[PDB]
Amino acid sequence: NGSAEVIELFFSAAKVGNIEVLQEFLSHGFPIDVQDHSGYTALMMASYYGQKDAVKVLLEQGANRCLRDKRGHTALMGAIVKAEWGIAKQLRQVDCDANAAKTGLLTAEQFAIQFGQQQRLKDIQPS
Repeated sequence: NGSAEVIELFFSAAKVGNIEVLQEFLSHGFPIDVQDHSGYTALMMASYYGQKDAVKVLLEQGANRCLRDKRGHTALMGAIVKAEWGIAKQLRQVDCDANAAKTGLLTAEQFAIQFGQQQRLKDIQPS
């Protein structure tokens, strides 16, 4: 259990692309999938702000890209809604809605429909 305040230290470094602080936090065992008050994860933050290189390292260090904030949103969805389609392509290589039918959980195609970006998400969907 980490307090509300280092979470934002962690999340600030991701928001700014401070990749060196990210790995520093992790290398001393800071939980990479930690979620603040709003259910946000560091990876969500980095995708929102378009910081590619913090997405690459965050995933390489094992960030679970299928966690959901308290509105049911994923890092993939944040990329969609900020038009960050390079990060979107990376995050969509792992399908967070494979078991949707069972879970009933909000899917990234449905979210894309709500915003008109459905064709693009399709285009970056894996083969």
